[PDB]
Amino acid sequence: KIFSMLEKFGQFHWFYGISIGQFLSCFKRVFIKKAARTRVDEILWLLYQEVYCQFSTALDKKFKMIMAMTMFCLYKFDIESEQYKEAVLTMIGVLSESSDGVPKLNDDLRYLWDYVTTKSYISALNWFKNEFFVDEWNIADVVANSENNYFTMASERDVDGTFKLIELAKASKESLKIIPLGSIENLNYAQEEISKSKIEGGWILLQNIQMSLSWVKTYLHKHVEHEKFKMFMTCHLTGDKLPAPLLQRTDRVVYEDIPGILDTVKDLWGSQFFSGVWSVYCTFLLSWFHALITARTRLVPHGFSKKYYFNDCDFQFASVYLENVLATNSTNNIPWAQVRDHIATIVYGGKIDEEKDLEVVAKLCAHVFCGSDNLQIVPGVRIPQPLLQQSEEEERARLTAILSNTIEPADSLSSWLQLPRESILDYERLQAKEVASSTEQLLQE
Amino acid sequence: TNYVLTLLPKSDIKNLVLFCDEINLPKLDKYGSQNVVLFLRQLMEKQGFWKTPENKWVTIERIHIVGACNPP
Amino acid sequence: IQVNWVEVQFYWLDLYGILGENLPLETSKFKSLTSEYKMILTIDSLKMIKSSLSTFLERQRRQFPRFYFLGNDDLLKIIGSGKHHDQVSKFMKKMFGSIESIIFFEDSITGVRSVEGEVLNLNEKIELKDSIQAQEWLNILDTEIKLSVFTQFRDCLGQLKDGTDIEVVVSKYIFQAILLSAQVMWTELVEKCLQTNEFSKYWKEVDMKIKGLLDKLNKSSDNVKKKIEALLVEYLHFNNVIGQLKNCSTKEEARLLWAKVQKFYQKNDTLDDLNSVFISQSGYLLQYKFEYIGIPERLIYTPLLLVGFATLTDSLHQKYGGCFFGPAGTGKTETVKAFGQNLGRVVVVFNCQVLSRLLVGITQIGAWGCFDEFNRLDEKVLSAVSANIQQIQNGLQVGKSHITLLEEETPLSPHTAVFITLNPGELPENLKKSFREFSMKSPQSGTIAEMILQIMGFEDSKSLASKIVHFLELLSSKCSSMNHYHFGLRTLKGVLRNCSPLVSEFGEGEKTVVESLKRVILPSLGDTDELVFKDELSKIFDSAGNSKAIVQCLKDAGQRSGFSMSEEFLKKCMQFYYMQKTQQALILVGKAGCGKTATWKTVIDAMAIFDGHANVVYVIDTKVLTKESLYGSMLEWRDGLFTSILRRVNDDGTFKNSRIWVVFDSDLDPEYVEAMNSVLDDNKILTLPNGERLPIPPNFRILFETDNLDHTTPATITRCGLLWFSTDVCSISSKIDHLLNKSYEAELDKLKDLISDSFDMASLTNIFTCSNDLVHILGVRTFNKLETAVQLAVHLISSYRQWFQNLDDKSLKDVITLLIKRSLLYALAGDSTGESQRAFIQTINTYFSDYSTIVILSFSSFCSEIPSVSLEAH
Ligand SMILES: Nc1ncnc2c1ncn2[C@@H]1O[C@H](COP(=O)(O)OP(=O)(O)OP(=O)(O)O)[C@@H](O)[C@H]1O
Ligand SMILES: Nc1ncnc2c1ncn2[C@@H]1O[C@H](COP(=O)(O)OP(=O)(O)O)[C@@H](O)[C@H]1O
Repeated sequence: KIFSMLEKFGQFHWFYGISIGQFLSCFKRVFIKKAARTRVDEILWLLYQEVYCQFSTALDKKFKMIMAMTMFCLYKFDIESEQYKEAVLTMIGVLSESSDGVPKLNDDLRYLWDYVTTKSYISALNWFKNEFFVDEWNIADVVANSENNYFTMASERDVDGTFKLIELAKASKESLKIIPLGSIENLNYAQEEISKSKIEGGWILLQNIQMSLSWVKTYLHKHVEHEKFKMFMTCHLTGDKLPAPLLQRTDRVVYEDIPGILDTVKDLWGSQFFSGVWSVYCTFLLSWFHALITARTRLVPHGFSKKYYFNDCDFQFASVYLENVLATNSTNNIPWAQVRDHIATIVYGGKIDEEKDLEVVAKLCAHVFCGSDNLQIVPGVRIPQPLLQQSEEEERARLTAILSNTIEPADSLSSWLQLPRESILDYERLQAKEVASSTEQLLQE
Repeated sequence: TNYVLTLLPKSDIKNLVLFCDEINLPKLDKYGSQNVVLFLRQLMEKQGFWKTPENKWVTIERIHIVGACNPP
Repeated sequence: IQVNWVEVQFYWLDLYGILGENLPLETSKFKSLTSEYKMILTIDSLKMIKSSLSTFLERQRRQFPRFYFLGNDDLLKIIGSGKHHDQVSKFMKKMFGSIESIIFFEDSITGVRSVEGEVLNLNEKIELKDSIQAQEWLNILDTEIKLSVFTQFRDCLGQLKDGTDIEVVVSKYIFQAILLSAQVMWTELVEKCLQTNEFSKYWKEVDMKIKGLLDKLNKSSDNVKKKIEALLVEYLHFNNVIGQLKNCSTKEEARLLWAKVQKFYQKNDTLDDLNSVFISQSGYLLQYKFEYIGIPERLIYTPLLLVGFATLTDSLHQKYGGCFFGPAGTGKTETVKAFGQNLGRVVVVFNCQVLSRLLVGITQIGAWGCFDEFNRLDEKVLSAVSANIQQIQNGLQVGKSHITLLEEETPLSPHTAVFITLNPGELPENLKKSFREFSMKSPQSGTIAEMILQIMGFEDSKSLASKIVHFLELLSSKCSSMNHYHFGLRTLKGVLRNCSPLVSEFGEGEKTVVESLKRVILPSLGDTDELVFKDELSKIFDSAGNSKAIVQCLKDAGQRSGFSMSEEFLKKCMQFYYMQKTQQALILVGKAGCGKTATWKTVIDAMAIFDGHANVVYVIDTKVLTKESLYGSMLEWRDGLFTSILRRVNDDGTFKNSRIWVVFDSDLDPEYVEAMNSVLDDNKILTLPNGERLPIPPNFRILFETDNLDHTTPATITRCGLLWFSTDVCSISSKIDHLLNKSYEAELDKLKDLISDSFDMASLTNIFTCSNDLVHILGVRTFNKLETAVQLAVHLISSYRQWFQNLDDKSLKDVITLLIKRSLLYALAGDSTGESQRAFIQTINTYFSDYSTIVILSFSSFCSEIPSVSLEAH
């Protein structure tokens, strides 16, 4: 039954395929790893826990949740009674807006009822992962417990795992070799690097093979036991289809993004180094604006009209424009209206086509780039205007302090983004409805 | 037939009849059209045809067209 | 071996012109093979030598990079004319993009002609000699034309700083120099007004200026007309900018509006010519290349056009490539070309090996190269082209001076920028890592129409523009959206262009707009669409709608040709005549037997009777001749039939005074109309494979006659006029009458009187309606069956006419009725099963035998003449 469900997962998406040998090795891991008044139930429970802990990492968050709660549903179908099944199907139906009913009264079901009547779908749906499964593996546990050397860490857009990969490289005491792909000189450089590292050892990272699927098909399939040699083939979930025999011979790893907004500002500010006081203030304000618009990007059906990707090129363009505006101004009076129009129209509103998203971006720029004395970009923190009798270094210290002073509350997506809470509740309800509909489609067959 | 610019059948008494069996059998081109049936249409409607290697107009006078094709 | 000897002789003379008259292993092998051929296949060895001598050819091609755009054959043909100084200035438009020909006086270069023929006064003459190579004097001409443009810019700036009026300078110097002078004067005056808080004085000054330019436009003939309207577009732009700055409440809003629009500058401290003028848009700085571009049309300065110009300025400030994507018809490539022609560079448009060659040429010359329809490429060539453009771009940001492409050392220019436009219906990852995509919205057609009408001088501009754009929007909303229905900016510009020939006879006002809108939009609609169009034109326009001579000649020609003057036929003929009066490229759309060949033959005969002009008709079908038979292939050279008729109409005295009409009476294949893309537009030049440029007389009107438009690009629908036949132009009795007249032309009066009396319409309509409910194998209309019914009846009567003088009138009437019955049975329902034939007999008998006939004469039967054949076993 579990392999049938994983086969439907494999036929859903090109990156979600599963091999038979992978399943058999994962089942052997159950006996490698060393009670309900017996042994066979212990073996079955350890099978479920081990297959979760191994094949959770090859999915994104939504498929992780649906697979976890489907596995819990099958286990409780086998173990528990008929009224338990009726209660579980009642909650699945009321989560999918299909069948409404009351439980047929196990305090865990009581906490589940208290969670779902409070309209907290995310907690009521992470209840399965928090209760049934006790072990979770990150990327470090995957790379530390895999005999295979070729990894395919395919991360979706706006989510970058290269920083975590190089940080893990320091943690494993190894220097990574980042290789861009796309040009024939870089193709020959990558071929020479892998030819060196396949015999001399050393980790190596291959990135951005999306335009180089042709080279991948012509080389890697023909190319596919050395210590400290683990090559990574970073791909994209929304990109073109990777070759199936390459995917069958490589481990599958999916990365997940940071949920915070303050950490994005901290990362952008740390990545920014230099140039007057007003240039530093404009860079800080623009970093906050970029983090806010990237945070509002992910809320697809409510925050925006469709998915967009504001990469670092737009940040660089806006920073260069702010530098040119502040530099080519001998009066030291910042034209905030002109820079507001240019940011909302040309730099960040360039690829945006429809008018409502353009109005949203213009409203965000008016809220952020107004340049007032009392600038409350978020309710948490207050930003005062810079003075005139100082230098750059104390301003850098003050801005680092004002980042370190603030904290991110749990309602950041409703308070820091100027979005109504009912839209967030409807978004979470729609997500829960979609995942419950897909899991009942999986359960009915 | 013989050439005299008029195309003349060899028989000076009898009208030559051009048999065309299986008119549906020639294939359409890459852009949804046939060619030999258009040539026959030009031959029976404009009463002649244009020569390809000499770029000259040759008329027809007493050659008729018959067909024999299955329903499609 | 005559053809082989001709080929060897041609190879020998071409290689003589390449190297024999000029001054190691390849040359020695050539000299040995030439000596062997003179003493006596060596042509393959000569081709192998030319393949091996391509490296020297590539080096000579890269000596002067303008010659790189052309092909190998054209370049070697240019190089072979190294002493005659011929053919160099004829087909050089491919390397410059806007220069067609060069005039030379006393063996010296003194003038340059634009794409239309604008004569320019060069500052310095160029000496010419037989020892001077093509590349040296080509570089001299390039430097001379740039110097002439700069010194005319200096002269314009001096004469404008002297305080002289502009009506005396608009008629003697080039359009680029007065363009820059007007822009510089405008930005200086508005900046001096921005140092203070007044705008009314120079607003009134530029208002009187545009009034004077409008008067000069009304007094100008052709070239001055184009120049004055080109200047007047940006003069209205200056008036709009100053008026917008007038309504600004604060200083900050005025500064925003002034920084958003383009500003022009020059440096008075530097001394170089080509780098002394820079433009500033939203802070960034771009340098004016000072290149001549001819006199192309100016795009109407929409605010969204300025937004897009700011987008390209932002993209080019950091050496990124601008990218456009959006719905078709928003003017993206036109926006890129407007940016090029405003900043002063020619942009080589790519209609996207050869692409890589054009790419390396445009990145080695430093000019801009734009793209159109980027998504139609095949995957392999798309990947190769994308890799090439991304690697030259990565060379561009890195500051590299040379890049290695296709194993050659090609230098990288410090001014190369490449733009790509998209028509989704996308950009790959490698390109999106280094580009700046922008989404063009729907352009404001109201402002464009208002300004265009202000060039044309109509007394009502804003209300007329709003009315016409709302009317086009309502036609877009309230009509059946078929394939050929376009109601956007292209048709609006076509209507505003077609308003020009009617204003001299109809006068400026609303009625000319209504008449041209009718003559453009109405003949491309159906029947209910025609009713909706008429209702909307009556409702939204005040004008609800002297042609005695042309209608009388049309009626006379139709009556002598046997055709009937039905009201739909008359309407379609008048629409076709009024539509060929202005537009040259026309197509005919309609079902089989709709009356298209008849209507154009009728109007051509009426035109020959009325205007007295001779008419020569060349009927031709597209799909019955192949590609080589229509155009011509290089074996030597053979001329195709279309090129043959162009050759005998150009090279030929009667054809000059005669209107030669050609009709393409077949399906519109995409290949033939793509080969016709160079003549259906305003270029009017055949693009022969060998490079011959055959001229076309203005009376050479192209026609097309095609039933299905599913395999034709929408660009051809916009470029060429479309005539639609939604309904048949004939009554049925018209078909019988014309067929009877033609058959009589092909007791005779009594016979034709009885034939005409045998046809009565009241019962014929009912029997045709009843027969239309029958099943026809390979079903065709009864309108297409009378064609053989009438001919069969007339032939039977003409065959039996020999014994039609010794019988009574009742017997003759019985013979007439039997023969008409036989023809109607065999043609109207002569394609169905015998049971349905018996049903047809019963229906036609109850509305008025199966094998009844006349046997030589008596009413005998077929049963008395069948022979019982005697057959043997074998
Ligand atoms: N009063 C009439 N007006 C027009 N055509 C008439 C009239 N009476 C008879 N006809 C016949 O109708 C025919 C109409 O031909 P039409 O121009 O519609 O050709 P078509 O079937 O579209 O041709 P093609 O398929 O070759 O493009 C004429 O050739 C003529 O013989
Ligand atoms: N700002 C403008 N002012 C005047 N005309 C314009 C403007 N923008 C577009 N047009 C007109 O719109 C027409 C359609 O442009 P089109 O060729 O469809 O561009 P693309 O091929 O890039 O989509 C052009 O002929 C052009 O004359």
